[PDB]
Amino acid sequence: FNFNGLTGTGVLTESNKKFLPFQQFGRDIADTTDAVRDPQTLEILDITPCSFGGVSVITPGTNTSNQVAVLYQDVNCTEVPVAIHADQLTPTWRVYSTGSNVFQTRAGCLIGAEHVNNSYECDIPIGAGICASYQTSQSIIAYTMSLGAENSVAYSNNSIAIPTNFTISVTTEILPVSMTKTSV
Amino acid sequence: DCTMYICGDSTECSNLLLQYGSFCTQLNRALTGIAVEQDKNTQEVFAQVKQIYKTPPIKDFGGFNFSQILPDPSKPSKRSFIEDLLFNKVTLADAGFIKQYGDCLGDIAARDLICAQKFNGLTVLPPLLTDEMIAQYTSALLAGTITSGWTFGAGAALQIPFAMQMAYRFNGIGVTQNVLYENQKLIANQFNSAIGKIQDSLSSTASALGKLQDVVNQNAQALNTLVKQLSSNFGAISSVLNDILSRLDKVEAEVQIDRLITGRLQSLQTYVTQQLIRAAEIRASANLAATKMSECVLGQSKRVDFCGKGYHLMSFPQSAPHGVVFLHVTYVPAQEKNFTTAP
Amino acid sequence: KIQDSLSSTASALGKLQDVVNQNAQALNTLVKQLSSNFGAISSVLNDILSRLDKVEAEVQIDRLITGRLQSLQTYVTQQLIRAAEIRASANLAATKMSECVLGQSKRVDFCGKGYHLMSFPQSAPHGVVFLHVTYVPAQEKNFTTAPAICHDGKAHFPREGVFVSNGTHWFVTQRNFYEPQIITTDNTFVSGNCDV
Amino acid sequence: SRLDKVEAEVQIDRLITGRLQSLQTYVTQQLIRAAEIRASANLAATKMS
Amino acid sequence: LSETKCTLKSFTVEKGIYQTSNFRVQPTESIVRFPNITNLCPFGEVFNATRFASVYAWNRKRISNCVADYSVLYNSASFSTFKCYGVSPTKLNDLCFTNVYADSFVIRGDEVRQIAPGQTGKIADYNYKLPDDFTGCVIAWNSNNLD
Ligand SMILES: *[C@@H]1O[C@H](CO)[C@@H](O[C@@H]2O[C@H](CO)[C@@H](O)[C@H](O)[C@H]2NC(C)=O)[C@H](O)[C@H]1NC(C)=O
Ligand SMILES: *[C@@H]1O[C@H](CO)[C@@H](O[C@@H]2O[C@H](CO)[C@@H](O)[C@H](O)[C@H]2NC(C)=O)[C@H](O)[C@H]1NC(C)=O
Ligand SMILES: *[C@@H]1O[C@H](CO)[C@@H](O[C@@H]2O[C@H](CO)[C@@H](O)[C@H](O)[C@H]2NC(C)=O)[C@H](O)[C@H]1NC(C)=O
Ligand SMILES: *[C@@H]1O[C@H](CO)[C@@H](O[C@@H]2O[C@H](CO)[C@@H](O)[C@H](O)[C@H]2NC(C)=O)[C@H](O)[C@H]1NC(C)=O
Ligand SMILES: *[C@@H]1O[C@H](CO)[C@@H](O[C@@H]2O[C@H](CO)[C@@H](O)[C@H](O)[C@H]2NC(C)=O)[C@H](O)[C@H]1NC(C)=O
Ligand SMILES: *[C@@H]1O[C@H](CO)[C@@H](O[C@@H]2O[C@H](CO)[C@@H](O)[C@H](O)[C@H]2NC(C)=O)[C@H](O)[C@H]1NC(C)=O
Ligand SMILES: CCCCCCCC/C=C\CCCCCCCC(=O)O
Ligand SMILES: *[C@@H]1O[C@H](CO)[C@@H](O)[C@H](O)[C@H]1NC(C)=O
Ligand SMILES: *[C@@H]1O[C@H](CO)[C@@H](O)[C@H](O)[C@H]1NC(C)=O
Ligand SMILES: *[C@@H]1O[C@H](CO)[C@@H](O)[C@H](O)[C@H]1NC(C)=O
Ligand SMILES: *[C@@H]1O[C@H](CO)[C@@H](O)[C@H](O)[C@H]1NC(C)=O
Repeated sequence: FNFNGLTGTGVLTESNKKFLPFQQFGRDIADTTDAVRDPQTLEILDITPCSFGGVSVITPGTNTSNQVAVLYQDVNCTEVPVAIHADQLTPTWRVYSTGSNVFQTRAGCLIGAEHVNNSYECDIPIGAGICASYQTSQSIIAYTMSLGAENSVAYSNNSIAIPTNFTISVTTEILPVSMTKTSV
Repeated sequence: DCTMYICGDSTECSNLLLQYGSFCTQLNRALTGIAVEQDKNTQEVFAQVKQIYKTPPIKDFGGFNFSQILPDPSKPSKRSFIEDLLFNKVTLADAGFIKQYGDCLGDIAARDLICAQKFNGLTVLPPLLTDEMIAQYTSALLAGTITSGWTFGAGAALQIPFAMQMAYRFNGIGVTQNVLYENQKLIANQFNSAIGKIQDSLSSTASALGKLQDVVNQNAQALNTLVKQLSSNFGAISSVLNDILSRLDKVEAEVQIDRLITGRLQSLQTYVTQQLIRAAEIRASANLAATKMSECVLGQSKRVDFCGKGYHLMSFPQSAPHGVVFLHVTYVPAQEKNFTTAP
Repeated sequence: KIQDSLSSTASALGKLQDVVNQNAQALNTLVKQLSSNFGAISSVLNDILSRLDKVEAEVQIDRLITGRLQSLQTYVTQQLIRAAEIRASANLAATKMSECVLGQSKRVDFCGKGYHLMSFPQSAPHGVVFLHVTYVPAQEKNFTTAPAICHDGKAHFPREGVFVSNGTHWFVTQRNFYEPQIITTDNTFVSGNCDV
Repeated sequence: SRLDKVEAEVQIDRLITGRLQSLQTYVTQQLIRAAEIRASANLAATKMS
Repeated sequence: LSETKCTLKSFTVEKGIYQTSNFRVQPTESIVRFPNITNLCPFGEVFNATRFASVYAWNRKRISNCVADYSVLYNSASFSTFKCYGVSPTKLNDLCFTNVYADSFVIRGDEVRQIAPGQTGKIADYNYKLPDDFTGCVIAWNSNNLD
């Protein structure tokens, strides 16, 4: 855009701000212009950046596969095509913007991963309790991570459990002690 | 997002930053390290036991009342009464971690601080374990320590009546178990009143959870300072890239843009450095919480003043926002009487 | 089994390899950042000194000096933070050696999951490996139990162990291993009457 | 004394950037030393108890 | 996937989740919104005048509500000096100027260098001084056949 000489790039939306008659631009705490008054029609417009929203790509090893799942944090799924301006985008990024493997997590909308009802250990942590993995015809699945085996203790006020055997276990603990000494 | 923070949709700035691209790959590498480290901290503190023990159906602990500290099903979350007082005390910057574009759309963007952060590429990622999962872990630790004593930490959980476990622990501090069996009723009533006093003190004072609130405030302030430093000129004719690119040609423009690039890159470098130092202090605190979880929830500690002032009997973990609260039950000697002695 | 697991899996020593990789990558990033222009006409000092005279040259060279000095400053800062994390890990490995290799630790989970019996140090590249030998109870069995025992209107508590019954007869056993013994005035001590 | 305010601000901004970077380096190294002193004070506290 | 490879800077990616650098959107469009002005600026009255003022009592003229299409000067005017401060000459076609003032006068040719920020001399000292933080343009041309 170019508004009265102020050039830039962004998405233009209608604004609620009211400028005093001697004012033409409005600025943020970061001092960037976020509101403008249209010269031909004196209507306030808001200027919003176009890139927005965090994007993560979930991949198994490229050695294993070239499937990917894309996580759009801070967009619900209904608004994925609007938030990333899916129409400007290439056809591939469009199949990803809509597809059919659209799953709504609390971390954001996850597209390209199949949601399963099972629970496993975490393989690729996605967030908000969701993990992803490459599982079997192979595909990327997204699931709620398992905290562990559900268990119960047979407690009563006069029952005790005494071990009658034992194991001698030997476990390894690795600790770094030093790092490389460098000089410049 | 470096390009978005430093350049904010300007192709000319992006082409200029391609000179300083290694620094942004480095910054994002450091931030990703900090993030996976936060998740590992929560793992190391709460996921010690991988069996999820369920609370016993009938509560018969010998007059000890754990209703306040044990999960209640009526609430949708499996959280204790105390855990809820704790989650109500610490006020976070924003809840949900999903602020939609349609929500930041409009003049709400300028008004809201989180929208201003998101429009400049500063994102807050959600933690891997939700608060419900952390509450399930803490409930598993309570049900294991209540029903099995310390045995569930060493191997398979072996049930034992709670009064017998308290007699064990009384042995652990040098008091013969007959003392507890003869004062079972008093001890239980003293415990219960102590828990009630904990609950009352939490429900009254608002600044009890000072450390967790301080962590939250410091992170929010760091992000807000990072956003404010976009108004700095750094020696350029303006602090807005669009003004410079509107007024000057590309040869007269690149001197100013390179000044803005150096200054904004130094702002991000200072932010990441102070986050690495804060993450090292949080990691030291999470290693301490993992040691108090292993050594004083999953056992009885003989270390003096490690778990409470007095002779440590047992501890109970409660999950707090971004933290953990230990309820250390100790035995404090009282009503001293003078006597004459001999070797 | 330790030896077999080590000889099979290649990614067992993840932490030491991560330290090595981070140091190597820090040095390689430091080398790559010599290709940055930092706002100069070139990233090669010889090009600038070939094309420009010393007055037109010093503006560019001072730009390269500021940028390369900031690259070294960032490297040293991140090395100080990594050395503080390695020093915390080396202080932990010191305590673990004294507490576990040179003694038996009663701290729960400080040295392996279970009750600690012994530990054995092995030297690894840039690190240390502890082989912790612990005692893990197995094959538990249910019993009926009781806090004390009435004999003559007096309470008898076990000296060490628990009163257990196999259904009909009462014994006293140690807590971590089933070894029933006949209840005796040696196994027990008396304290007060029964009602309490 | 030598330069007018337009010719002066290029030099002063160079001095400002350098002296600000000197203070930033000082504060960073103080934060790292204070983290090492704080680890030593936490050890002395445990040793006292 | 390619965006990830680009951010990572390698052709191979390990298993995991990766943040991406937003290479997806390209603007591919342009908007121009200027005020609705029709009058040409008074280039005739300012640059093509019978009489200029003396430098000691120089003339100030307010310029408003006009389009600065200076290519109308290409046919008639030739300027020995045209130096702009705080703005690039190639950008003048694309801006709207808030408070345009035209200071005009006649001086010796040897003193045209003295009309600039931070100069000294008989003109810059006693007749007409420009501020140090001057934003605008200085235009000069020999008028020996007129003056
Ligand atoms: C995606 O959009 C739906 C539609 O609104 C959200 O659903 C609602 O959540 C609110 C509370 O957050 C409830 O009061 C509504 O009843 C819900 N509506 C429906 C249809 O479920 C949904 O929450 C959004 N996604 C996420 C992750 O929040
Ligand atoms: C206690 O457990 C050990 C193993 O931990 C048992 O030893 C094994 O016993 C089985 C059959 O009883 C043999 O087939 C194995 O070869 C034995 N292993 C070893 C290493 O000797 C032991 O018998 C158990 N004791 C009791 C009382 O049940
Ligand atoms: C544990 O303490 C709670 C109080 O914190 C007891 O709960 C009260 O019980 C009475 C009668 O049983 C009710 O009228 C109250 O409404 C309860 N208050 C709450 C907050 O629940 C509870 O009964 C105690 N545990 C046992 C086993 O008695
Ligand atoms: C133990 O004995 C000492 C000395 O006999 C007591 O200390 C004194 O008690 C008097 C009151 O009778 C106080 O005025 C003094 O200040 C106490 N200290 C000294 C050093 O004289 C002490 O109170 C006795 N403790 C108990 C529990 O009986
Ligand atoms: C100890 O006794 C309890 C209860 O008598 C046992 O728990 C039950 O055993 C049955 C099988 O006989 C299972 O189906 C249940 O799930 C167990 N738990 C409960 C709460 O009923 C327990 O197995 C016994 N342990 C040993 C080692 O004998
Ligand atoms: C509990 O243990 C006692 C003692 O070992 C058992 O008592 C005896 O039974 C054995 C046969 O199994 C006889 O040889 C002994 O003479 C008995 N002695 C006494 C004092 O009764 C008892 O049978 C065991 N009960 C159970 C249910 O295992
Ligand atoms: C005889 C030489 C004495 C010089 C002493 C050194 C001081 C230098 C400073 C000023 C002197 C230079 C002359 C100034 C000419 C400017 C006249 C003008 O602008 O229209
Ligand atoms: C990794 O790649 C090699 C060849 O480059 C292949 O033989 C191997 O199966 C791959 N492994 C995985 C886990 O993708
Ligand atoms: C999981 O269970 C829900 C019901 O709780 C059901 O609607 C859904 O189809 C199930 N998903 C799969 C993949 O079976
Ligand atoms: C030109 O601008 C005026 C406002 O000054 C407006 O009223 C008029 O409609 C515009 N004419 C157009 C857009 O054709
Ligand atoms: C400038 O003035 C002269 C003298 O009248 C005239 O001949 C010429 O056409 C004028 N040019 C312009 C562009 O006004």
